Amino acid sequence: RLFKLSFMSVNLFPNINEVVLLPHLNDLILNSLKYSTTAEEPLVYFYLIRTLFRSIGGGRFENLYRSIKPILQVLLQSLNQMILLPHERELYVELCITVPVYLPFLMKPLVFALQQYPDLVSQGLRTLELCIAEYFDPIIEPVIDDVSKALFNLLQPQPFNHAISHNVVRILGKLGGRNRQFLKPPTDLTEKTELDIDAIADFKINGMPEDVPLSVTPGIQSALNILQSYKSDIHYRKSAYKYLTCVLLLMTKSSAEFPTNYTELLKTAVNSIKLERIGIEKNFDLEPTVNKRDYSNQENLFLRLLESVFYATSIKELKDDAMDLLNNLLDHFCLLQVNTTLLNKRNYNGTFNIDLKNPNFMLDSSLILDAIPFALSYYIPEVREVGVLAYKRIYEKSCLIYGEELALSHSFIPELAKQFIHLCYDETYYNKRGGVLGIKVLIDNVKSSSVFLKKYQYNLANGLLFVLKDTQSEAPSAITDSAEKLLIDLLSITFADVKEEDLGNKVLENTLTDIVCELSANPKVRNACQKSLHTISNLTGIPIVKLMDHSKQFLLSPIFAKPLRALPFTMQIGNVDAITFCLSLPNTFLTFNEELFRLLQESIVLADAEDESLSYSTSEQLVQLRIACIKLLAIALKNEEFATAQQGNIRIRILAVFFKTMLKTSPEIINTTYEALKGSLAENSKLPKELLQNGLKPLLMNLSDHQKTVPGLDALSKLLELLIAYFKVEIGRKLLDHLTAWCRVEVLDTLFGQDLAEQMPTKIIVSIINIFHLLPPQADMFLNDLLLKVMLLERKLRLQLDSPFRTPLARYLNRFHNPVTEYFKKNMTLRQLVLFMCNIVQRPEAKELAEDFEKELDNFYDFYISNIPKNQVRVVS
Amino acid sequence: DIGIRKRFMTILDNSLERDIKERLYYVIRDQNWEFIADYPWLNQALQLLYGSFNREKELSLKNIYCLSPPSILQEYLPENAEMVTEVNDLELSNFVKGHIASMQGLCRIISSDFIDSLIEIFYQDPKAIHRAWVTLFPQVYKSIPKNEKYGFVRSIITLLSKPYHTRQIRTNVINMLLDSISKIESLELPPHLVKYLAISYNAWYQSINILESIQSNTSIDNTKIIEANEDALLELYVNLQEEDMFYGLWRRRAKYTETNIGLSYEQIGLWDKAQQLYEVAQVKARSGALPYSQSEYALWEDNWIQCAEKLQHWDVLTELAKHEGFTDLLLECGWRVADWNSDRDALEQSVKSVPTPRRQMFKTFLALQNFAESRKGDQEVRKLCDEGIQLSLIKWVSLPIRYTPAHKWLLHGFQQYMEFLEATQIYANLHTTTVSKAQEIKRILQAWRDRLPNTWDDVNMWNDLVTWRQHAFQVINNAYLPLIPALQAYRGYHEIAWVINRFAHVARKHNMPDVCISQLARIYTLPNIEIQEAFLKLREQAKCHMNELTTGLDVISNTNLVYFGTVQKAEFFTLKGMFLSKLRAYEEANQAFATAVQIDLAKAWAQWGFFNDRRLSEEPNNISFASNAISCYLQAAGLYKNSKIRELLCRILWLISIDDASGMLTNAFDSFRGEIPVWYWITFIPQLLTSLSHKEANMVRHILIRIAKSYPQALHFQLRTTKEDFAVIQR
Amino acid sequence: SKKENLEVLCPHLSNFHHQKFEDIEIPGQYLLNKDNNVHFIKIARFLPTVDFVRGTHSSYRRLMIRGHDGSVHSFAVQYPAVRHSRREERMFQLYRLFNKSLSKNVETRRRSIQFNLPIAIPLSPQVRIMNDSVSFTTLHEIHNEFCKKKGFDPDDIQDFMADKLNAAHDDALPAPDMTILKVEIFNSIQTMFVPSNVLKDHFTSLFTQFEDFWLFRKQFASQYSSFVFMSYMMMINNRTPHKIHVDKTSGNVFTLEMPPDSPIFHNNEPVPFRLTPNIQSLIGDSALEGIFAVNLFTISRALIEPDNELNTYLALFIRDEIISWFSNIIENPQLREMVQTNVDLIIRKVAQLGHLNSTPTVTTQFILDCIGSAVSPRNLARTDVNFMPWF
Repeated sequence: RLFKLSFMSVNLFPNINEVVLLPHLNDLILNSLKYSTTAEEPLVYFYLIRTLFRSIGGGRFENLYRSIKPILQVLLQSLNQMILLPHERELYVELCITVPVYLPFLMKPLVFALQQYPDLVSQGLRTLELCIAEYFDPIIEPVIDDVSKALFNLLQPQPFNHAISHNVVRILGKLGGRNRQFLKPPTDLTEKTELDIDAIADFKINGMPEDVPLSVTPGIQSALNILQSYKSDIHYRKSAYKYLTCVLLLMTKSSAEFPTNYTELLKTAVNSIKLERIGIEKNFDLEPTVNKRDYSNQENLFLRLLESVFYATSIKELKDDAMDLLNNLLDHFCLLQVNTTLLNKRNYNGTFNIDLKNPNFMLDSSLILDAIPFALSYYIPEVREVGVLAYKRIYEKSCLIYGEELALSHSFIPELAKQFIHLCYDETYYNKRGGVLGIKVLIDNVKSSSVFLKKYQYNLANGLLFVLKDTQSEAPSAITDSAEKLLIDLLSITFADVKEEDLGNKVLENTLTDIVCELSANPKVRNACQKSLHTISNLTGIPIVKLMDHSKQFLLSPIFAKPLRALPFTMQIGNVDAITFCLSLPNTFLTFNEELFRLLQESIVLADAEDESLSYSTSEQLVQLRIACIKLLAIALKNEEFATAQQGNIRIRILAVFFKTMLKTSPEIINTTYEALKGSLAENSKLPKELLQNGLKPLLMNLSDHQKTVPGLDALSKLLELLIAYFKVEIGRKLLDHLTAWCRVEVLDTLFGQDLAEQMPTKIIVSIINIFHLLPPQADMFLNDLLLKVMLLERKLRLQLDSPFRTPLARYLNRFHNPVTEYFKKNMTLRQLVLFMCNIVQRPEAKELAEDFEKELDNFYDFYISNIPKNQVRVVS
Repeated sequence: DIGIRKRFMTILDNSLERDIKERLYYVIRDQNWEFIADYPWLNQALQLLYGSFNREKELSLKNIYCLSPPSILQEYLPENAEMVTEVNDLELSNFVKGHIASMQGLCRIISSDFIDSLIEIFYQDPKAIHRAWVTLFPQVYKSIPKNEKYGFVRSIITLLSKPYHTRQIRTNVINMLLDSISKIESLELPPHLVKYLAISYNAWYQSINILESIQSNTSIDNTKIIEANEDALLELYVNLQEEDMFYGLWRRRAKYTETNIGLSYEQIGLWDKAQQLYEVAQVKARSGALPYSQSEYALWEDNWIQCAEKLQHWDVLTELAKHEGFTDLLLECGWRVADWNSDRDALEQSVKSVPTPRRQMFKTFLALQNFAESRKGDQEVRKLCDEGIQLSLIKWVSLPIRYTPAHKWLLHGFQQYMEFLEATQIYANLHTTTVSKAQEIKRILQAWRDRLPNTWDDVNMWNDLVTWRQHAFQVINNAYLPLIPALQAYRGYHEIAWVINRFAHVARKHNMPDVCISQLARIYTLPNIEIQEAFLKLREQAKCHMNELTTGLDVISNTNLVYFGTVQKAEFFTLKGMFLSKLRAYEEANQAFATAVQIDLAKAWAQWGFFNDRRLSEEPNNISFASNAISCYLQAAGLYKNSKIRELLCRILWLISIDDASGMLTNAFDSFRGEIPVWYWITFIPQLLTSLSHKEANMVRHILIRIAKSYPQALHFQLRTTKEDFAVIQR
Repeated sequence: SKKENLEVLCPHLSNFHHQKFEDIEIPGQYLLNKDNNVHFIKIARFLPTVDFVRGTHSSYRRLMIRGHDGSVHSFAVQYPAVRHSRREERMFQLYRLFNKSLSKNVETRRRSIQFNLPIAIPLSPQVRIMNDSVSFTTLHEIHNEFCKKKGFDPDDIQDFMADKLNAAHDDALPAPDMTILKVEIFNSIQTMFVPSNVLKDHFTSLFTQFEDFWLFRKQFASQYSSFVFMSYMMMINNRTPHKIHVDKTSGNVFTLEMPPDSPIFHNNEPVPFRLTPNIQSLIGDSALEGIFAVNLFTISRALIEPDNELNTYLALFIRDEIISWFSNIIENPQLREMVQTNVDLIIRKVAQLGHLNSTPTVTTQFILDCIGSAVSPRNLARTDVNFMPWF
């Protein structure tokens, strides 16, 4: 509501600026989604964005969003499909509202929305209408079938809203030439699913000539519809259960006889399952038809008639009998599945292609087993929580009735495994997450008997492999977080026992080779790849030496086989970053990559202006590529003898590019480049050419005259960390008058009303005073010059109790502590300057200054008490 | 309230029999309450019918492709028999107790319990009930006695009659029963036209299934009943505007010979030929043919009306309408008459008299046309006249659910009603501002010049808008006509020529070109004699074009001007050459036709190529052939893109195929190397591979190089299938 | 089984599809001819749930593909076949090219003609990817399912049809050995084996609302119109219920597998076209007899109407098809002679269903009579039992 109150602001006085919002504006939503991607109840963060969108337009602030828009759009559309719940459809559908202009991508959900709610209907009605005196002619909009499907279904006269019709007419008749101009012969006949096709039961009545059969369960569509619906009467809900309670029961209740001499016979079958090579009878016998989709129709009933119940049990007020049935259902269905495994043992021990028996015409709980755990990848994660209790009570009863046999390994898992493997391969956000939680509860009761881990080795690794790879950025990272956590534990329990370079036979050899071949795609894929690599190398013996020796054979070719000027560098020099993740091992192909060096020289020497720079995503990748190139060039010089003596100082040419990185002027680039050149480069040599000079002197002329800015002053600041004697220390005192030149009182005249933070000279002045934090240590003239100019500004600012310079004071007294305490005792009279320190000393950066003044206090407590007869008014001061 | 609903119905439930055939009769007669606005208590009636259902608890059947056996497959693999005896692992024994005890408790199910369940389910379950009555209500008809069944069938048709009083009102109540009655396996003995009028009550198409079923169902009860059911369904398929059933059904229901022959002759659109065929059908219907029924007159009757309605001669149709016109006089009021009072008496007569919104549409129409004609007299009741659209909407939710072409008309008028009120302010402000504005009206005029229907839609429709357009264009003239002599549209509202020239292309298309003469005659007396309407009219007169061609030369000799563009006339000159070469006069025609394009600087140029190629088709000698082909493909290079230029290339490709090793024609092709064919030339490309493989790939190498250049990925996939096979067959 | 992990069965994602990129144009969505690829679709991400289904004659593997559009235009997979493909690719080109002109006319497009032959892309010289999606079945599936709705072994009919035929040779000595027996056997077929209206039966349970069966009536004429005009004008001869796939939600008809100058489908060895009676019993007695003739007549008139458009287009296909047939030998005039000789032959055969000249026949008689002639149970019994015409 604060933000909602904040939202109404520039609406309420549009003379009060949107320029107030304008810089924080386009920053906000992009971070908001970024935080929404990061959040742990993000629909809230989504809920703000609508409202913040919900009051704009007619105050011309279009041009700000003109970079931002497709990022929002493409993600929203991808979210829009992914929503898959309820309001988030409509909310994302309401988020289709935007400020005007273009894009058919917006046109895709419109018809999805223009009947997705009554609610939206007025809005998008304006949209296509306004989309229909200008270049609004060439509309090829072929979802026009479904657009026709909604729009004619929209028009309904009754008491419907008299305007709601009145738009719809003005819509439809506006294009009569386009009315049926692509209307189609109807192409959804679309009927007779087995959500419909019930059967009959031989009922009875008190007038009847015979046991007149009555068709049970026509209500299934509505019986599904009523129960899952929120607003049910509890009686109505209970009946929706109770009607379904007879129903899927009766799908096998008539077949639910309790066999008497089968418990020994299944124990005999347990001995017969303990037997193997159990050959079958001599049959080349017959077989009827199937048309097993009609059986799957009957299955998809019992699929849905079951998956309803788990999706009903987790709902409140009726879980009690539900789980009891569900326990009893598992009590029946698993036992029949064991008989079905024995039936699958009768349906086993085939030899070679001759014949078999294959009896027909029954049903079994195999798909019924296969369904509901694969249906645990749903919404309402209490149903996902009961899905944990499934595979628990499954593997409970699995070891209860067959133990830890390989026949017991045959009995339950591979059904649940391969589906969970295939579900891991699947392509929905909500579908994929249900596998991953399933993988964990699997991993508890499977690591004991890890022959399935021997079975699923290159399998389940490859399942993890795409899982981080393929899943899109719509998801919150918690699935990707739950990914690597089980996965490191997976590569743990895999590589927990074999720890030599000796047990390297087949499966882990194939698995690690994919892990090596994965190392090249997404940075989040790239990042935990090395983390899984350098840790798996760290334990179990064979380090990144041995493992990336196999990768050294694997990465000797594509480091030059898919060449540069193509093969996009982020993954590509990510492989060199993987070779930089192999550079901590001794052998990383640690010389002879002059093809990799010289092309990357041209990759950085590709100019950021008047060049391939006219074509936010291209900006982000050119940020990413230049950062990757600046890292890989710097690591190449930093690599052991790879470019330290190769061509002499390749680092200095990389420092020339690092100087060009300083002119590249991106702070996020400059922070990486400064910290790489500080924390990973060490060169102390000479570059006295104009390359140092045309960076050095024009940047100060850029700040003093061209006012350029916050990166530009920070470039020469980081140069002052780097280039020792960036000479003429008085140029900063000349910059100080130049800072005074840029801080004439016209900005103070501009300061009448406006926020001083928004004062870009004050934004310049903060950066200017940030620079003299690390001036050469003759900051004695700094004590004379700036402090007066700060106070003379501050009274001209009419400011108190809060400074722009809270840090530049804090660094300067830290660095200059001797003239600090000197001038402090030397300025022992005046209160205003004293308070300026008294605030700044409260600021905690300089800490030795405080104890120094704590020493000087008892000196000054005398010295002012000495100074007691001085003025009798300033004495009171 | 759940208890209040249940107990009040229970009081009705216990105070009843358990005798279904009585109770169904007690349902079918012995309460016939309306409860009309919501629902039936067919819910409660099925419960009342379940009052006679036994409260049993067995309820089984064997057809779900039933489940696993308890012990059969546990006794079907008999090899390795342990069969242990008092040596049970307790995990086997404890589990075997529980699920059998779980089998002992859980399977408790009754039929009356589910009957209780589905009832409260049906408390909020509409579509289940539509499933529900179709389930039970046929099976109740089994246990019924034959005599009372005939009485119940009367009682059911009487039960069809009693909500035929109750106006219950796309949600099915009757239709709920009706389709539940439709699959009752032919137990509806008279109700042929009874269903026919019942069809427009609500939900057409569920009924029409029952009707076409009886016409196949073999019953001789009357051949009249065979004829009657034939009549009623012949209405309903025509009632839903479905054409091919109607001209389909009667042509397979014919008696007279021209009746069969005319029916096909009309439905294809050969409307003039049907009229004479119906005429001799009528003269023979002045008959000795005794058994003629009301079809053969009335089918012949409105056929005369439709033939009158179609082309022209509306005055003679008004002469036909004089002693006639149930509303054809009001359709003759649709013929152009701006006499306000005479229509007003007609309108008030017409407004006195579920179809005909066109009544209320016309009632608005002249009243709108009058209100602005009193120049800025009114517009407010025209906004009240938008309520006519509000009634007009009630149609488009009555009968269909899909887009049955009932819509295809009902949209076309729903287009107009807005176009009227669109014009209304557009009229009044024009009356205001004339009392700049030439441009502002040129917006809404070009807009209504734009919003024009589909070019193959319906001849009646495209006429009816062309009518309503010019009537506004009259008032458009009628404001412009005094004001320019009042001052002294720079010169001439030439607007309706666009409605004229368009209908001309439509008339040549929809194939009755007599009205194309009738429209072109009306074009004569007009202002705006300057070049712009002249360039439209020469485009109109060429669209208006042996005896007809020599009159075109007679049109060439003295008519409008020779100051205008000669390319249009040279197109007529080469078409006169195309008429001249139609008489096989090749050389005089083509040289004029080559000169006609040479003055023009192209559809004639391709046609003159095509004529010279038709001359090449007649002349297998290459001399005419290579002369035509380089000219024609270059004329095809002159031909427009985004057309059937592809087939023009295709014959040219066939002609390049048809070269049969002539020689030197490709040098003519390479010199006349043409601009971009590629995206149009993209479809014949796999063929273009094989001939370039076969022979003479000179310009074909010139063609395909640029082709793969700007078309990757379509060149790629097939040729990767192809060229890898090609050299492997070559080697 | 029916499905397995497709691209997961590849480690391609880290060696070659570690260069998965470039988001290629939708496969063959330039073949459905238009001007230029304005907004032609781009394939984005292969679905992983591949399906492999096996029909009565063959097997098919299926591959969904949800693209940058985002809807599964699931092209299916055909294992390598023979130069019939190089023929059938050429033919499917040809009948496409007229279909836009079929839309160009008035009453065809006002009644929705739309010839509708599907797309199919070969990618290797080996492998052929047809654009076959789910839920489009063919009749022999139903025809066996009809027999297997019962216990009726269709071979047991085929043996019994063969049984009485050799029994005709034995007891007495008739001269119309085929004719009396096929009159007897088709009756005996309609006695004990497949009667008609099985086709009416199965498809009536197929939709759920009868207006959709009434819809399913309306389409199933309109496609099966075009099979006839495809049959006669190509002079196709072999039609079998495992060669006409029908669209069980839309209603189209997908038909695969389709001197005297080596007449390779030039003359037709039995006279009529396909009008099978169980299919006729589902055809809807009035309305298909109402529509389909009116359909083919409209097809007859409008397509033949414009200037040489049949001809120059047939100049493409026929001059090709003969050069294929003679290679199955060439000549510079004799081909062009046999071109124009056959070109006149088909165009006159096109005009055989042409018109009535001055005396008004009610229909196109050669349509109207052959409507009876294909309906005629003699000429229907006259052909072989290959086409399962007992059904």
